[PDB]
Amino acid sequence: VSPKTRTSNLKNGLTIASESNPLVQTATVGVWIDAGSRNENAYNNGTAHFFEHLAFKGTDKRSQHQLELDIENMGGHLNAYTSRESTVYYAKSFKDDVPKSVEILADILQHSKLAESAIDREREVITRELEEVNKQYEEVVFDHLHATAFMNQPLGRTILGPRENIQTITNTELRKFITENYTADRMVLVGAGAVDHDALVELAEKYFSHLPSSQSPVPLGTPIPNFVGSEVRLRDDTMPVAHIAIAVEGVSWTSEDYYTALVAQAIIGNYDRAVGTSRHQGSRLSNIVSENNLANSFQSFSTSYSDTGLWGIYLTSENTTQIDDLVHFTLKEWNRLSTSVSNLQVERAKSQLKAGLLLSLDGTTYVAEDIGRQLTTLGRRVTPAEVEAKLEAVTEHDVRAWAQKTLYDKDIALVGLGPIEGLYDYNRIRNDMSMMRW
Amino acid sequence: AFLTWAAEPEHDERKKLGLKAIIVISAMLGLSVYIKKFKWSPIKNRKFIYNPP
Repeated sequence: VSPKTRTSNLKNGLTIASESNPLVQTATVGVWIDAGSRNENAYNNGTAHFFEHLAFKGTDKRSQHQLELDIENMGGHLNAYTSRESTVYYAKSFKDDVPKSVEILADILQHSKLAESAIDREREVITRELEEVNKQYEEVVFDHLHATAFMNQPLGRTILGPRENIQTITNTELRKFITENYTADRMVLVGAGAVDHDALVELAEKYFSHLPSSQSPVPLGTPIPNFVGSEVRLRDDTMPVAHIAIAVEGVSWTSEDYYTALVAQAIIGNYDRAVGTSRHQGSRLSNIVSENNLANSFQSFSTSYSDTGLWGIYLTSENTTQIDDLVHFTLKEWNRLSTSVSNLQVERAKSQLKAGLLLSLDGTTYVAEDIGRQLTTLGRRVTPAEVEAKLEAVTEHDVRAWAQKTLYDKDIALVGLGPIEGLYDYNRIRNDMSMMRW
Repeated sequence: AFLTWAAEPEHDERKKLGLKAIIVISAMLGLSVYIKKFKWSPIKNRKFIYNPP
């Protein structure tokens, strides 16, 4: 039984949430923001990502060089990432270096220079990032998957944004973005590891007290996405490995089917030929794939957003003449979530998840990420007891009912990259989303 | 008229069955056009973006 997550508020509406661990000597503190690329329009798409670069380019007090020195002197590091709905800025340090790190974070968020000289310098760095993500095949596949599934909608935009916007982002629009979105009621200061809650709340009162509140304070994790069945093919015969993602519209964070979708995802599970245990996994798809050498790997996912999600699978394969078999058998395993799953598969997957959801949290950064994600998507940290109860309530009837409305005979979003000549047209893939025998 | 009947005594039945056939086959022709167009629309609607390597 893990220590309780303590939670306090400030007057502006900033949440402070902490989980102490007197067994470790380091602490991760940071700011989880309920804002990301989704909050941009088509004209300033890329702003959120751009700001993340400029946040470390110098403040009203410390210059870029001074900033570097300050963090180096603390001894730990700083890290940041921007997604579609969430921005994070955190600092891993020693126990007694926590007040320094909170001070640095408050400074880069509230009092960043955004000087025209630095904007112009980063404009080239970010331009180069456009031509180097091309190598990260999984990211390419998932960015195209969002682009097609949420065609011409805010969730369909990339985080980097288009080349055109990168050349036209001004300090004005940067300042406007962070003034509108980085408000206290959308921010959570999170501490995990060697932190005292009462100390963290004092530091928050010292550094984050002059944060603007938004005009209309909605609860944390408050959002209409219209999924498009569609495909993107990025054929490249020179690549040896095909990368394929297939997804349907999934579930949001607060869906009533949230846990049912996770259990269904665990029944299919993951596979990797490089891991020794993977040939012995219980998953039917895993057995088909390993026995027939159909793939190098597959990973089931159930990605959630505030008002929608994507549920599906990501496959990698060198077997270019049996891509048809791989996709065929994958979708036939999905069909069985509607037609055949019983207490056998469901209880097994629940057993695996009950542990998995706790296992994931194995260091201070993981714990801080968990607190921050849950507070910014649900508005609370869900205790392991509540999670154990919600998982226990998932029955085989629930999985079958969920699959029959979410998977069975539904439109998919499909992305293929690489030697995908063997991937059949949309209709033949989508026809595998039902069984004529049932 | 009588000799025409003698040459083709199925005449009346044949034409009534023909009417039934015409109606069914026309309906099936219309539906086969809808179904073909439905299945073909992903091919017909396909778009490309080429970036020369």
